[PDB]
Amino acid sequence: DTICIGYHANNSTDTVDTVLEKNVTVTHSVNLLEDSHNGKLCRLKGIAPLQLGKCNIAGWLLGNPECDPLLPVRSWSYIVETPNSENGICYPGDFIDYEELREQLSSVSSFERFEIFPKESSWPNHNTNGVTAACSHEGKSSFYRNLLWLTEKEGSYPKLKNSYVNKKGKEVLVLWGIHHPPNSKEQQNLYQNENAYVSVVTSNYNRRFTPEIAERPKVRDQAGRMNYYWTLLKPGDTIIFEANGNLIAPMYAFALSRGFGSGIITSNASMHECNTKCQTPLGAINSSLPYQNIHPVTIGECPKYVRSAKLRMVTGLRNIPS
Amino acid sequence: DTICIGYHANNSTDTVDTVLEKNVTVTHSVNLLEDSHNGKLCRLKGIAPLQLGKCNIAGWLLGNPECDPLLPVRSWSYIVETPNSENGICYPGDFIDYEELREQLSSVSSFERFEIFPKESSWPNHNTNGVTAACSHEGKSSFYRNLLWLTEKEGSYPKLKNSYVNKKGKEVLVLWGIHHPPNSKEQQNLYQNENAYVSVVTSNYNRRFTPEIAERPKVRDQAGRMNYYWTLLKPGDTIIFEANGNLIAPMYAFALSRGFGSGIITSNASMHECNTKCQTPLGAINSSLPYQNIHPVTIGECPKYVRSAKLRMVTGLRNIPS
Amino acid sequence: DTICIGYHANNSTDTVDTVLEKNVTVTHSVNLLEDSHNGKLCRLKGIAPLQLGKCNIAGWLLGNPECDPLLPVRSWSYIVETPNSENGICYPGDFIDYEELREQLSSVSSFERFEIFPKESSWPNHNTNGVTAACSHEGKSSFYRNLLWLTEKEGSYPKLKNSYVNKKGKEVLVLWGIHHPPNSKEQQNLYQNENAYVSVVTSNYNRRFTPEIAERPKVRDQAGRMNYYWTLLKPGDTIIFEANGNLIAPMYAFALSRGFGSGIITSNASMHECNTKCQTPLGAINSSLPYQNIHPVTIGECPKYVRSAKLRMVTGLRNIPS
Amino acid sequence: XALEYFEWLSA
Amino acid sequence: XALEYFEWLSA
Amino acid sequence: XALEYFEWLSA
Amino acid sequence: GLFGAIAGFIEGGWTGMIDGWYGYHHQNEQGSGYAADQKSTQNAINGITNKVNTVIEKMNIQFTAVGKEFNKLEKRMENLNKKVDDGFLDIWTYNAELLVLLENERTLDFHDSNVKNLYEKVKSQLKNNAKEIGNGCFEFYHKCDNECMESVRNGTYDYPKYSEESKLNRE
Amino acid sequence: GLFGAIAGFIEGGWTGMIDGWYGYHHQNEQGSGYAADQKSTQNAINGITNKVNTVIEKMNIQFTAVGKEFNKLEKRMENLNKKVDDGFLDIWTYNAELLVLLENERTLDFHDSNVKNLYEKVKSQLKNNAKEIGNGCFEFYHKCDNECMESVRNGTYDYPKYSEESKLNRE
Amino acid sequence: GLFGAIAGFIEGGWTGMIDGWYGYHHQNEQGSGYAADQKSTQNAINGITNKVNTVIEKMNIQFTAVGKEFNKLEKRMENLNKKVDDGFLDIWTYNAELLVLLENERTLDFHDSNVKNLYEKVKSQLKNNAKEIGNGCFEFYHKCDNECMESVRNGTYDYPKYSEESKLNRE
Ligand SMILES: *[C@@H]1O[C@H](CO)[C@@H](O[C@@H]2O[C@H](CO)[C@@H](O)[C@H](O)[C@H]2NC(C)=O)[C@H](O)[C@H]1NC(C)=O
Ligand SMILES: *[C@@H]1O[C@H](CO)[C@@H](O[C@@H]2O[C@H](CO)[C@@H](O)[C@H](O)[C@H]2NC(C)=O)[C@H](O)[C@H]1NC(C)=O
Ligand SMILES: *[C@@H]1O[C@H](CO)[C@@H](O[C@@H]2O[C@H](CO)[C@@H](O)[C@H](O)[C@H]2NC(C)=O)[C@H](O)[C@H]1NC(C)=O
Ligand SMILES: *[C@@H]1O[C@H](CO)[C@@H](O)[C@H](O)[C@H]1NC(C)=O
Ligand SMILES: *[C@@H]1O[C@H](CO)[C@@H](O)[C@H](O)[C@H]1NC(C)=O
Ligand SMILES: *[C@@H]1O[C@H](CO)[C@@H](O)[C@H](O)[C@H]1NC(C)=O
Ligand SMILES: *[C@@H]1O[C@H](CO)[C@@H](O)[C@H](O)[C@H]1NC(C)=O
Ligand SMILES: *[C@@H]1O[C@H](CO)[C@@H](O)[C@H](O)[C@H]1NC(C)=O
Ligand SMILES: *[C@@H]1O[C@H](CO)[C@@H](O)[C@H](O)[C@H]1NC(C)=O
Ligand SMILES: [Cl-]
Repeated sequence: DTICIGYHANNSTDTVDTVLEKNVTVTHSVNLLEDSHNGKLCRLKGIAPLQLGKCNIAGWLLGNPECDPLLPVRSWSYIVETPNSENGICYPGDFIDYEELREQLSSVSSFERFEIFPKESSWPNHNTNGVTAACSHEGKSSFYRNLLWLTEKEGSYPKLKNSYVNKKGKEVLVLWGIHHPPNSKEQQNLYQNENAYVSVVTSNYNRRFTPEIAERPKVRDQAGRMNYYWTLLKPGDTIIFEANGNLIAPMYAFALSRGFGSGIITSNASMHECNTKCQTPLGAINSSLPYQNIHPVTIGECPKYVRSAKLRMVTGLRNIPS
Repeated sequence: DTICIGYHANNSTDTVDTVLEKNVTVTHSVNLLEDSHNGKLCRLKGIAPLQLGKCNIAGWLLGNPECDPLLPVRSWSYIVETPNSENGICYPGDFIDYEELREQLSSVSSFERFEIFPKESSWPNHNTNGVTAACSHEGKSSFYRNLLWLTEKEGSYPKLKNSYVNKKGKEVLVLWGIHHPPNSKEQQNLYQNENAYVSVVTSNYNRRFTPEIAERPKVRDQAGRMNYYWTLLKPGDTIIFEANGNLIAPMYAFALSRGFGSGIITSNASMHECNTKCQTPLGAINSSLPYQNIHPVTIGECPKYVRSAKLRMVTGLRNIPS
Repeated sequence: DTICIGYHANNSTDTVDTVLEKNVTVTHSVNLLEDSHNGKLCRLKGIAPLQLGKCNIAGWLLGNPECDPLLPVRSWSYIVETPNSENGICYPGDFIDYEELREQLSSVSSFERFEIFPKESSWPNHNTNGVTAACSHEGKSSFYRNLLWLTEKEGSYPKLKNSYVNKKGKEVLVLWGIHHPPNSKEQQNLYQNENAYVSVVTSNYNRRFTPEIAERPKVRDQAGRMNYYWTLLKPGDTIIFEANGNLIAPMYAFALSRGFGSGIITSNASMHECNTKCQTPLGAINSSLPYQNIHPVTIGECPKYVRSAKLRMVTGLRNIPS
Repeated sequence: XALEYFEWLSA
Repeated sequence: XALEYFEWLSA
Repeated sequence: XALEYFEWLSA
Repeated sequence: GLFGAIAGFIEGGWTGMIDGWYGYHHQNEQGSGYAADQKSTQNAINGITNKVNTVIEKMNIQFTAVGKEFNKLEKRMENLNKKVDDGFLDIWTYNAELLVLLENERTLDFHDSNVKNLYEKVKSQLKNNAKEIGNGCFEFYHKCDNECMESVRNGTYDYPKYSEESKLNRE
Repeated sequence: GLFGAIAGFIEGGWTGMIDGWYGYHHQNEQGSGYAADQKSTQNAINGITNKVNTVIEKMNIQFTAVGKEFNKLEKRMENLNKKVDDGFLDIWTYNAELLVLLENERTLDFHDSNVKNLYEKVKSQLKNNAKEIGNGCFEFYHKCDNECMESVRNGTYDYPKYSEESKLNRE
Repeated sequence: GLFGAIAGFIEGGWTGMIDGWYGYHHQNEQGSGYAADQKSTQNAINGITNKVNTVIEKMNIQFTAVGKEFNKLEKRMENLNKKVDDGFLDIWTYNAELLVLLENERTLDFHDSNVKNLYEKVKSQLKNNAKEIGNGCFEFYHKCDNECMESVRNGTYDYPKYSEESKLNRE
């Protein structure tokens, strides 16, 4: 008569690493590293992303005519730029503090596009019909949907002064541009004053702009430039535009709401009818495990990104069926 | 006859956590996490803080009349701003590189306020009596104690040129401002030149200022602006002021000494007769334990801040009095 | 008859620390902390550093005459500035975005110095022979080897316009300066126009420069200033210079190649005939161990820097020869 | 989390 | 630091 | 890395 | 193992014990079979459940973390920002891989300890009424029926009750 | 525990032993009482003193660390600076909580080991002059007075001196 | 040690055993000498080799890392950049020193375990054909020549072959 003390074995082929020994086959184990994704862009906590299509941030804000227009009001959980954004700034020049604007838009949850300065009504005695071939649409020369190229009318450019009081109860994002012609002949033919200036003020913003005429190497077949500027007009505050030339005026502006947990990602994937708590540029992860090796960029509630190929904890025993 | 081997138990109710088991009662233990503070602002290694009262940094440097004046020389271990600093910049405008000045003042240990440009003596043929209602004091219109609003006198504003050679043997902090009127009428009525300019140079600093006239939305009932500028004049170096209008001149400046371990905190607490080696915005900690969960902001020799609610090391045994 | 079970001892005096006990003598051990260096500047993976001699970065780029000239083409693995760089900017003024240029040069692997604007040929009707005593060489007044002080000729300074198209197939680094005289008399005597301007453009760069006349405290016996500017002209792009005064013109520019793993260090050591995989400002390390306590600055494949004085792992046993 | 490797283990 | 839990422990 | 403390240890 | 049992003086495990980690196999006249010791199995599960949950609990949820952009004159800021992303990733990759190795070591040793503790718990119950025949088994110097085997398994073995019969067979 | 002693085959501890962590209780004709084994207690204190001090020593003093400010056009720099504060705090909260758990485990196991080492040190001194009556006690096959008990406690027990008398009572 | 052997009931080590970490010394009529147990030595080396290599492997190569410069109006950026350098250095100095302490503890305990496992492996082979004379030695109740000693060393000791002779000398 005999009794024996022993331990469990089974048919598991799980392996784990330890300090003293690699590749130990064990009976029961737990994986801590998520490495799978679904290849799709998904809703995040029920809210769809803002997909910019053929545009980048700059092209959507300025109103590039090549990009399909969006509904006047959008809400989103994160913004998706495509890697091959061909449509952005179409008239060459510099977007000032562009990178800080992106960072601001990373915490915006919603916009409402609205006509801040109605076209035929805000700049009397000035031409508003200017277009260019650098910003073409359906072959024809066109212009930014959100801005307006004000030019001379009947051989004069009178000094203008317009202003907007923000009663939207949310920050308003105002964008404008400043044109720089390549020679003083075109400066006269367009704004009739060689010593033009533009002035833009709010309670807290204060900047003045001067034409800088010089020949420049052609970009998109243009020897002049157009710089672009922006400010966030606080609720109740007033923005005043004053100029006697060279101003690319605001026509449409954005009332903005703030949010949490949003972001901008660049992604090759497509939107699908799916929902997730965690989004990467490659696809959505479910978020039960503590680590993930799929992407360092994440939106939402996500595991922590690590370079590991394997993170497996043993729970059972050294498996010896011999 | 018998002998037994055993172990200690006692009346301790200390609990600790381990990897395999939570909440184990043990006989002897050590706490590593300090969680208590005294609620007071204390001296730090024997040196009192600099409390700015109703002012913020900007209001103390410019000489805001609402804040009680300080002794002409102060030494401190850290600077305390109150959360509800109502007195700061009283005439609206922008303080240029304000944030970098704060960072500089975070390593200053001492100041000596001195008259760099005596009032009635440095700007002959100019009026120095200008005041404003935005900077009021006891109801009457007033002005910054450290600056001087130079205006036209007997219908002229002659070009001025003054300079100061630093023989203090320490960095001197010079502050000045530039006024921006809302219309060219007031520009003429105050400085008599529409094309005014201000020039400020040292060995290493070089900046020129131009009035920018435009109507602006009222702030503190003012449609114009006043920008504020500063530089650190090195020992032995000379600062030259040259202007024919619009200059808000320095009257008082600060000789500065450098120190170590100082900081700026925002705090609701009061100064008491106490001394500490570690200060937080909530109160002083003693600094024997390696971790603290009281505040992430610390001055002096402090434990390391952690989010933990409990860090208790067991030294004794699993306590089994049964 | 007896048999005994035992363990190894020997004559090793290695000590290690553990958690429960310090300074345990053991039989076999491994050192993980490299603390030795050879005191020399060495080649890195076969490639020699770029040693700037008596110059700093600023003095080599501007062509300071005191520094020995380099071969027209150099390739390097890292750049060495000496701590006591006496030769840098010799004509006083500000080097704009100097720190960003250093950062750019930290990933450059090679330069080719070339005459972008041949001296006697690019600025007709202007004098090119200007020199100064602040930039002396062998006692005589001299000037930057890479720039050219253009002055008035036969009592005029005609408007100039020159340009360079980059066919080098690599970024070209163009440097120029702008002179600021202390008084309008010298502004006239040198450039014959009090309202001078300089314009510099490429496809993507756009800046305009204006003389700012003011008396300044002498530096290196000069009451005026010279600011210095740069841009990286992309392959195929054109840089246009236009001015009617005050321009310190480019004569020589740098075609640049990018590389990996390079860096700038400040070092007191000398170049020797040696090769290493890891370089510090104190000397070369071999890189077998995981940690080093020699310097936090490293170039190449290096151990990780730690403050530890000792990192010794025990492999053998507690050594008890008693 | 639960290690329910056998049903008699509890939750 | 010292764990002086009993007086005969040393310091 | 190898701990070749004795020759019969293997590499 | 550190405690000598698993893969030690008990060379292998039992595919036949399907209801627990630690247990027994017996052989008497009424028959033979396996039975697991639930009290020690449930202790081990409780400990490893806590170990696994603590490993997950120390890892906070990772909230949104996306790149920034920089212009051509902000390289130093872009390299600092890259240094911060790489540095935190270096550290968390290291922390995760090391914590799992260290806990895997201790988890195997914890099992090995539990087996041996059970073996010694049985050995001290039987004393000289049985003999260690190696490999973690005991041979009884007396007849041990199912009720006797169950008394060993649940820790109530009656040493005097069989001491005489065992003394005789032991001789 | 890992070593089977504390809360194992020695079910509980002694409120009555007030002068040390590890010790003895004896019962003979002259009386009974507790006495602690100072040599093993002092070793344990020395080890745990070093453990605690090393935990404090690896944590450098935290010198001054205060916030910075940023203007409305420096959000990216403000978010980088926040990322650096949170990242270091994430890591140090994790390091501290984990180090204490891991050391608490090893500290309990270290005690459990010390008890068992003492038990086996006594068992090997007595050999067959006494019998293990479980629960960490021994019953002598001979008379053991205070001088005899003291010889067991300080490691000088004389096995031959009582071997005959023990053989007889053992029979 | 945690397992009681090294510096425990085996007070010291053998300068005389020069060919391994763990082994044997024997004394019979043909002579005396030392011989190391290669199977346990090679296991230990394999484990510690892996431990050391894993410690080196978790530490990635450190690629180029040099300072940046800042102008007089970029102090906040310079202090952030200094905070990042110090923070990562604080953490890696801490990680390195702690990992080595923790592994040094476990490495000594691992040896102590290996010695004891070997001792118990021998004890269970001999059973009552020999007697534990303390200090990790056994005295045979029979004659054990070189062939017999070699059978103990390589785990093939024949207990019945000497059981009679041992019973007699044991009496
Ligand atoms: C880790 O261990 C596993 C288990 O032994 C190894 O996988 C086995 O390898 C052998 C040899 O080719 C095969 O006969 C078995 O069928 C494999 N098992 C399974 C489940 O496929 C594996 O090769 C080991 N890896 C390393 C790197 O040591
Ligand atoms: C941790 O353990 C302690 C000690 O057992 C628990 O505190 C005891 O809880 C019981 C049940 O309410 C009371 O009867 C005792 O009086 C408590 N002890 C003391 C000193 O107050 C405690 O509840 C446990 N906590 C957790 C989360 O398990
Ligand atoms: C660490 O241990 C070593 C080894 O015991 C100590 O070095 C010995 O110190 C004694 C006392 O002075 C000398 O007699 C020996 O000759 C030393 N050994 C050697 C190899 O030099 C050392 O002092 C200890 N250090 C600490 C801080 O405890
Ligand atoms: C183990 O065996 C069972 C059959 O009882 C089977 O269902 C299961 O898939 C097997 N596991 C593996 C990993 O093959
Ligand atoms: C998505 O974008 C990447 C660029 O990172 C590209 O290499 C990849 O091929 C794209 N996917 C497909 C399916 O083309
Ligand atoms: C333990 O008992 C003592 C009385 O000897 C008492 O002084 C002490 O306060 C008690 N400890 C606790 C935690 O109650
Ligand atoms: C101190 O300031 C805080 C603001 O952070 C405020 O909420 C708190 O109420 C203040 N303390 C008192 C006593 O009012
Ligand atoms: C140990 O002894 C040997 C002689 O066999 C000698 O070669 C070696 O240097 C000694 N080691 C030390 C550390 O002294
Ligand atoms: C090298 O430079 C350092 C400055 O950090 C200086 O203190 C040191 O003396 C120099 N070396 C020599 C040999 O002078
Ligand atoms: Cl451990």
